[PDB]
Amino acid sequence: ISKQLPQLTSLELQYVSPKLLMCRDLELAVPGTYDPNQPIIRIQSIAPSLQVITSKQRPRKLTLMGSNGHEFVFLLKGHEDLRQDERV
Amino acid sequence: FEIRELAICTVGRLSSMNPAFVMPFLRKMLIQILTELEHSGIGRIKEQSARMLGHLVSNAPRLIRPYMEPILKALILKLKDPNP
Amino acid sequence: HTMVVQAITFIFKSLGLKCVQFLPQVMPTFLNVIRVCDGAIREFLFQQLGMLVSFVKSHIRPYMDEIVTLMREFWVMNTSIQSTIILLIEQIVVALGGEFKLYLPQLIPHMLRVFMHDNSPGRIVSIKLLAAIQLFGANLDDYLHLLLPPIVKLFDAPEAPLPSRKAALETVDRLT
Amino acid sequence: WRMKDRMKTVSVALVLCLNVGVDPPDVVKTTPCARLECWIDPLSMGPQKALETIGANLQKQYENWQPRARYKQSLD
Amino acid sequence: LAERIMRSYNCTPVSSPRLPPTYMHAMWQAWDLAVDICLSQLPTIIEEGTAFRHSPFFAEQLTAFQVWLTMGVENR
Repeated sequence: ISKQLPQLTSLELQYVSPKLLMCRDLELAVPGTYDPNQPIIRIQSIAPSLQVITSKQRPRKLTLMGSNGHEFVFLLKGHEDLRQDERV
Repeated sequence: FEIRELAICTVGRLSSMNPAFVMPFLRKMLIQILTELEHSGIGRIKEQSARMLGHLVSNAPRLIRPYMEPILKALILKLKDPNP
Repeated sequence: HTMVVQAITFIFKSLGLKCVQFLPQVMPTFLNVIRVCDGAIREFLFQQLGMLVSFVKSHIRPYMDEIVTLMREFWVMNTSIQSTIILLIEQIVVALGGEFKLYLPQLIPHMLRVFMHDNSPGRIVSIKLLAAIQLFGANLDDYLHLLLPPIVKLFDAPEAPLPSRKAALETVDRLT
Repeated sequence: WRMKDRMKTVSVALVLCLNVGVDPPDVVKTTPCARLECWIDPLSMGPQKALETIGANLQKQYENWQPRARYKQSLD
Repeated sequence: LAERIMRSYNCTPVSSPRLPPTYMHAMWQAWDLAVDICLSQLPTIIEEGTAFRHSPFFAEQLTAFQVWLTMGVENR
């Protein structure tokens, strides 16, 4: 697996999780985007490819498509808490 | 054109005696007729294509039965187009 | 118009096959310009677009449908426009090759109408279209039954000029 | 009608000058271009891993027709 | 098959013993007909899960051979 790991440059949805690749036009709003005054930007679609950053933690680069038509790129952090960053 | 109609009627009449030699040739001719109807913007050519298609339908029901849907769809598309 | 288009064509020719990088920048605007142009600039723009497609070869596929749509819209009985569109057709087919068969049926009605009625002196437009059909090659397999009877009537009609029937016979021989 | 002799393909040589990840200077491919070689996308699994996988897959494809042969693969 | 497919993309496969062209042979029409007949049942096979009926291609070919034998007394 140590030999295999560097070759894992990019991840496709059909392999890792076809459930997300199935997701289309969800009422679920884009995370960290809901506002009581602004109109709800619900998720339109998820890009099939995620470009994992070649780092020590190997964070993913997820990109969502909003109902407004604007992309929203996110970083999927693994094995690290985010509540502290939330309070910050 | 009339000789063509008679020949295709005769060939379709023979589709049961020698299916192996007739059904592929008739499928190719059906494809050519269908693309003629779809693409040629000529009244005479489209009329001849429709007549040949009718003869093929009359004479070779077995060959056309699997292909009933695309032929019907093409005829419907022709009907929706804006010669008697 | 002519100045900027000549400059663009010269730059594309000088660059060679690296000119593909500038396709997204130039192609949509160029197509819109040809759509909105008027007067004698139209044929010059079509000729320069043919030169551009000749330089671009296989990379012109994404814009090929829009180019075909423009050609269908602006194809008329005018001899000069027909000749320029025929030259553009020849450049397109020598650029694409196998993939041209996808867009050929759109262009088929215009060629059929040209064959049906052509009052050009000596049927030079028909001869040029015959040369283009010769250049078509294997893409005509799925539509030979359509283009062939026009050529048959062309080289069988006694009233047709001798050079036109010679061109038709040569075209049939080449397609053979 | 008698068969004069029965020849057998004892060994198979599979030279794959694929050059994964680098395009030859002669041909400048389009941005989509063609990325399927032996039904494998080279860019998905890295250059050397893709080269080895394509070699093994091609060996399997040839074995589908001639299972009994000595297959030796040369990769670049 | 490679020659027939490559002809549609302006590519001519070449063999050391020059084979006469075979893309125009009528048997390819039968090939296309059989392929279409066989794959027409795939939507029902995968989704509904019907029983795959065998293609009648060989039966039709043997019928044609019998028809030939019926009149094939002469050394035609």
